[PDB]
Amino acid sequence: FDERDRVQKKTFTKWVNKHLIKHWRAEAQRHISDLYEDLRDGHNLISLLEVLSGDSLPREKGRMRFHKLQNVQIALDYLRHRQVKLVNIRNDDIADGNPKLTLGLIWTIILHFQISDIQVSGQSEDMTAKEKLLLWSQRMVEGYQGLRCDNFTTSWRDGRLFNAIIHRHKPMLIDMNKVYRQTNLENLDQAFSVAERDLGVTRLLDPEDVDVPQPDEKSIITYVSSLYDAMP
Amino acid sequence: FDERDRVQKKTFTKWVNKHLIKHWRAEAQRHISDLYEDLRDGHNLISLLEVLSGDSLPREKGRMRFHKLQNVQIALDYLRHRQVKLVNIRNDDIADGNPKLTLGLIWTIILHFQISDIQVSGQSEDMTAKEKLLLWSQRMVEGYQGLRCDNFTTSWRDGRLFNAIIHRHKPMLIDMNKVYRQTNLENLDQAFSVAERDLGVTRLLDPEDVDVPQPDEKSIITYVSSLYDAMP
Repeated sequence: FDERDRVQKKTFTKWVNKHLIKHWRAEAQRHISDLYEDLRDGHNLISLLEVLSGDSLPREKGRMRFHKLQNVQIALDYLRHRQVKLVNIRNDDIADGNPKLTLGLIWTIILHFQISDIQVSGQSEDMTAKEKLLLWSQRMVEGYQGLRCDNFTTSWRDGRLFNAIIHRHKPMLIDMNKVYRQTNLENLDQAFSVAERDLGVTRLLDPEDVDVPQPDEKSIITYVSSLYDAMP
Repeated sequence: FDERDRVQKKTFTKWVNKHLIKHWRAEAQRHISDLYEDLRDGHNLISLLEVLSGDSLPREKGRMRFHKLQNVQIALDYLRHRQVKLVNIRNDDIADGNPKLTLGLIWTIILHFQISDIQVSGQSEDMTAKEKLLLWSQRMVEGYQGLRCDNFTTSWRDGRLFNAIIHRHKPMLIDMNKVYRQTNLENLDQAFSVAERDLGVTRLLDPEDVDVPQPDEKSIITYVSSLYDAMP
């Protein structure tokens, strides 16, 4: 048991749910309760992809295993036709609720549709999307006294970076002096509540899951990438 | 002027020189004095590729510009023929001694022949070569108290990671308690000396070029990759 897999699942669940409610068809606006059950018939996975891309996709409405395997295949074929690299995931794995491969698939979707469009001044061309986001993060908190961004895990635990990023962007929203004397939990909660109320950024993370010696990397990157998106 | 470019040139020169002396024809066992002069005629570049690949390659012996440009074309064609992504390099650039494009070429060679070989359990497959090497480095230093590997620059500055990677494989060679007590210069000297004496790892880096606020990334990745090769 690694608690980061729990956090990751929660974060991806909130991410998927944020998208499904934006669907234009009212019957597609569903809510994931358990990420390892509610994608098994492929319907929410096809809906997710319709919202992220703006395309319509075909789907089967029958209820046998054959229909679920096919809905999943439609989704994975869609992704393949957009040159996403899906390796070692087959339709049965998703239809059957395999935890690790379901998490792998959603990460693949987040990476392809949200993270891999990032553009930062000072970009090398051999830089990875992750590297570009870390560079963006480092540039955003450059003026600020105690602060370093070394990674997407431990650097973020104390909530100061999240606050500093939002401050840089709109100094009105954040009292930095106060950040320097508040606890981790207070700083995290303050940054997440401001980002949601004032920037439109869905709360993907709970402070209790970030204030931990080894936070889940993909969850942090997903949230940080969602802040980047909220800044013109 | 960025001092890292000086370090990178020095690192790459030592890396090229370590290979040229392993050529099977004695006449090809040459020594690079200045990397921006001594590849211009193409002979050393063809020899390097011969030793890294095991293949014999054609070569021109004349001394006009025509011969130099052709020797260089033979090398770059060989590389294209092996599906190496060269972009923005011609003939002329290497024959004229272009510093940036000469460094870029050698980096492309190091990356294709030495670094892209890495394998460690629990890779993704969307994972880049550098990401695999970083994962390896993170794993190798997991048991060690206050050590973290976040990148291939500032994490390596103090010499502790080099000393830990070696201790993990040969615990008798280094005293980790002395490591936490020493200066960066001592730690780096000791790790590179031990690596060379007992593990056959050529010293590509001098301590004073690593113990700096911003170490050259490609130089460190080159050396770390050399450490990986000298393990089981």
